Amino acid sequence: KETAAAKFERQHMDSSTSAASSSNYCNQMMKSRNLTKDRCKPVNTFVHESLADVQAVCSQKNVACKNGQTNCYQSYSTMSITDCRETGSSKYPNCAYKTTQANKHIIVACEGNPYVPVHFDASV
Repeated sequence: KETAAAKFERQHMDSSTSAASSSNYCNQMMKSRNLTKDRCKPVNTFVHESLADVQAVCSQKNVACKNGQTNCYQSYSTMSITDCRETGSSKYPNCAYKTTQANKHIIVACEGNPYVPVHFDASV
């Protein structure tokens, strides 16, 4: 089965664009990345940075995750991100999202060896 690390990349990485370029970015990306296959995932962030840079966060500022776990890390730098949030008109299988571009620090949880991000916690 797909690894947690691979799932992170699939759900959260978009190194191919520097930012969302239209209001349809989330609609298209949530679909292409298979995030609307079983149900509409309600919230999802895409990170417009190199994978290595995001992987590096695992060696940055240790912080408790939202749920209390202590394997979260906050980026020292802001990153370009796109927040995808389901809209009022979203109705499975026609999931609809509002696209929001921002530059924020990201908080991810890391695991493994190599120690890499496996979950997107928050943007701050």
